[PDB]
Amino acid sequence: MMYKEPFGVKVDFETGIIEGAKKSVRRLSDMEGYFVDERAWKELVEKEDPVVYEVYAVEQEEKEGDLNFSTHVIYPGKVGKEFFFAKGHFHAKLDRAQVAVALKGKGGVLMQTPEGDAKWISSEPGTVIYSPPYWAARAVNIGDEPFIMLVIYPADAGHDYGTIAEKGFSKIVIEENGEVKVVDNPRW
Amino acid sequence: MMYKEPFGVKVDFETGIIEGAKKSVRRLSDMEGYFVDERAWKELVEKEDPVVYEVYAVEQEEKEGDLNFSTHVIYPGKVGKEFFFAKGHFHAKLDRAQVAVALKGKGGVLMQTPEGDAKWISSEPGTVIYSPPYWAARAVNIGDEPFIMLVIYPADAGHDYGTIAEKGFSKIVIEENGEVKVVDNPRW
Repeated sequence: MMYKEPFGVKVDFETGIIEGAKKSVRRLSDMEGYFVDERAWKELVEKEDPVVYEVYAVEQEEKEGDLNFSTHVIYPGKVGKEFFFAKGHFHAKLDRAQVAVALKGKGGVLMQTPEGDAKWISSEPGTVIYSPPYWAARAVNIGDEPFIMLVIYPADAGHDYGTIAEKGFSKIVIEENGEVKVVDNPRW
Repeated sequence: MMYKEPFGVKVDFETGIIEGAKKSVRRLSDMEGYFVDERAWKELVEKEDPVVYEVYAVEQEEKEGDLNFSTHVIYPGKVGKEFFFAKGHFHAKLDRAQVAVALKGKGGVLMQTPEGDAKWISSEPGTVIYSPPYWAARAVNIGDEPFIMLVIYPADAGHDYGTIAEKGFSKIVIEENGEVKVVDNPRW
């Protein structure tokens, strides 16, 4: 009683690349307003404009019950004290969850509710993170190598980047004197 | 605007174990009628009754949009010529898909539509297999070590084991003289 063809694809656990996937590259210049230290942001864009992260997505038509998957490859770096991260988004159908599996590197996921309650969970390779319905997720790279996650999410979840674009997350992930810290975002 | 708490859990890529997960163990005796060679089945049950596979499942309430995940650990072995495999099931809400990621070992996924059209896709570690809406999936271990997959599926998909329990899959995965073959199931 069905129809779509099953397929397999290789995921390179070392680079995060999925051949034939929709590839999205976001440089620091693509993330204006995302980091707390705007002066440090401007300076890094001017000097280098580094790739912050790549997404390789395998997506289906937006149909209830179906599933998408992608890799998030967060490159290592900081803007001032603040580690490189994915932009983060809510789902357009808010009550969709997502599951993320760490494949490589040192990092974690910062998650937030629509009211701004945040929670950080670290993820060494092998760790699976459950981001429940109504939460937005942001992978963060706290190490010196690429941090790579495999993310599975419902095909009808959609994306809402705008809320995060304007308000950010209520907590930030920084390093000071070798101490990785999750602290209140000053701009809240 | 929400509520469930995010969590992370470790998955041991070598054993497939998830601590605190719902653990299901199925021995050969639990799989009567699943293998083509009933005499070889009886003999192996009598001599040893080996564990065929384990599932470690992290499941949510059955709610649209939410997600479950589990590991399938298929132990190595054969019943006559036929490799050890998971039972296989359709989803109770048929149009739910699933995504499986190979973590360890040598194996693949055999999939079938409600009309019995089957497709085999091998999966070395690193391979992601997409089982579309309406398909039933069965992981098969074609090697000499445990074959382990991480499977993500919708929390409201449900399980329908009965169809497969009575009819099986239209193809079987066997080895003859060192040749791994996917052939027609004689009993169809």
